[PDB]
Amino acid sequence: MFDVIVVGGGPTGLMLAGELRLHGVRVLVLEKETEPTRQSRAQGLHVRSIEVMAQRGLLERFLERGHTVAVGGFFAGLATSWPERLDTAHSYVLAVPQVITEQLLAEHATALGAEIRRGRALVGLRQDEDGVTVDLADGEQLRARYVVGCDGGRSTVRKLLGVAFPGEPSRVETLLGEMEMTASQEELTSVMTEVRKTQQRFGAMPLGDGVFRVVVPAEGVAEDRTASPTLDEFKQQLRAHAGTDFGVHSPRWLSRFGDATRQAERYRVDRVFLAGDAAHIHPPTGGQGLNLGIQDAFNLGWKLAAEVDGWAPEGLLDTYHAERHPVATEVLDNTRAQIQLMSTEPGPQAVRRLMAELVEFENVNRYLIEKITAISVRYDVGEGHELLGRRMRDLALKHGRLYERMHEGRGLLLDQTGRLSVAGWEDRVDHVVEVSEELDVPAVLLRPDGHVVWAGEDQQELLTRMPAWFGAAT
Ligand SMILES: Cc1cc2nc3c(=O)[nH]c(=O)nc-3n(C[C@H](O)[C@H](O)[C@H](O)COP(=O)(O)OP(=O)(O)OC[C@H]3O[C@@H](n4cnc5c(N)ncnc54)[C@H](O)[C@@H]3O)c2cc1C
Ligand SMILES: [Cl-]
Ligand SMILES: [Cl-]
Ligand SMILES: [Cl-]
Ligand SMILES: [Cl-]
Repeated sequence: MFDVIVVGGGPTGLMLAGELRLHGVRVLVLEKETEPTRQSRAQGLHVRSIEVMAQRGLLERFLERGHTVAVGGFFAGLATSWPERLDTAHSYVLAVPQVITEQLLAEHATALGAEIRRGRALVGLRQDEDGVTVDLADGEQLRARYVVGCDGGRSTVRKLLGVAFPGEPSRVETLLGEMEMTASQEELTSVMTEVRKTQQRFGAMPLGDGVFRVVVPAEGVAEDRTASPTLDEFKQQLRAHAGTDFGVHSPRWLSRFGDATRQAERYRVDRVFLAGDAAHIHPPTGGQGLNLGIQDAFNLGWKLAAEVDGWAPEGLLDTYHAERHPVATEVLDNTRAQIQLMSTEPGPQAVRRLMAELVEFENVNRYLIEKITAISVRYDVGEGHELLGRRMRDLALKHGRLYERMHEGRGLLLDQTGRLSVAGWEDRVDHVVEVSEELDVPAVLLRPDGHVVWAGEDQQELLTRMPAWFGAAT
């Protein structure tokens, strides 16, 4: 038997898979696809995920196989400027194909001692009070204390629990594909930049592979939800929205995605959880899809490992739903807003012209970039300091950076005084004493995910909030 079984080998499960191994947890990653899809779906990590990959040391290998981007135009394609006061030390956008992201997270989680069987497909599941049982299409039953569903929008775990997927259906179809075109490099760059003024969900991305990532709107609503668009369909759209089919020489793949904004009603059913697209689907606008799943897994693994190790507080697991569900709503909302700001109708365009006036304000631009990147995500932890709930940025200390002490996923107590000490939580929380000109407060208590639950200077006050998130002393 296992401690935790995850269902899904995407970036969400493999992040959860490694976040458990840090604490020694028997994890099994069940993945249906035998060969990982080369269909580059996403295109990179935003600021918070980059922060996340640094708190665990995986950032060096992400920058080797991607490149940084510091340009504006993420909110509804309102081309702007990258802000200059982002409250972070990783003020850029990383451009890594999801295939490489899946690869590095798997190679890391594998190297952390995590079974990942591919070709296994969960067909049924049921749970008692002592664990959860899992039936596969081949016939193997599996036992685990906790099962988490990280298996995409059409999640099988979600449907086997009765968790509803309420929201708005897909009403704006859009076509996408990686293909060559019979046109001069200048020919694309002069037409795209020209027509974009009216249609804002249209453009071309060369990724070096000689071929181009081209997205073009679609007419109507596809009923099949599984019918690949013919090249002729793809060509007619380019002509109807840009005037020239560009002559596609050949497609490597053609996809058709919608704008459905659904979100699971419950993130937890006793011993079964949901994370990633399995708990929330939404339009790709803003690049928050993959970043949302990584940070859901980054919210749960240390809580799930806190329970299997038998030191988690009472309602720790219940907060996974109570902290990550409001994030998906707000993200599902602005995607609804960004899609609206791209509508061709006279109304939406008028509101687009209005936002175009507002993003000229430095604080307004900073406010939206802080929202797409989710660096201003704040949990309700408890009354107190202005820092409670928010994540701590990479503070430059006397010796080294802050995100260098957080690799082993342990709770951190950054002290500037030397008169603090945890007694009875050494087994879970570390004690880092270092100076930082960036932290006006004397001390900060960080959860394994960087979110502050206490910031101050009194120890008797610290002795209150230590057990509420780290358990009773030894
Ligand atoms: C056109 C398009 C463009 C996108 N662009 C971006 C972007 O620019 N930036 C961004 O951040 N996000 C983007 N996304 C979203 C991104 O693809 C997802 O958010 C990302 O995959 C989330 O991680 P995941 O592991 O939960 O998803 P998934 O890849 O769907 O993980 C599901 C895995 O579990 C497997 N599985 C399914 N059922 C079972 C079962 N019963 N048993 C075992 N295994 C099962 C699946 O086969 C799959 O391998 C885009 C999506 C689309 C469709
Ligand atoms: Cl490693
Ligand atoms: Cl469902
Ligand atoms: Cl006008
Ligand atoms: Cl202005």
